Amino acid sequence: LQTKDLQQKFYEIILDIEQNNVQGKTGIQQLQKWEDWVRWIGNIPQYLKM
Repeated sequence: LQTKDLQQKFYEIILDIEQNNVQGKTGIQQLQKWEDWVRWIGNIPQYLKM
């Protein structure tokens, strides 16, 4: 199929986007923000893979 895979990707940004809330209900947003700081270094040559 073409919809399964095509949607199989976007369907992943729905479960990871909702977690941002579940990890902040008990006033612990930092819980998911922990390693999140790495987002700053999200430009390394990891996309092209040396």
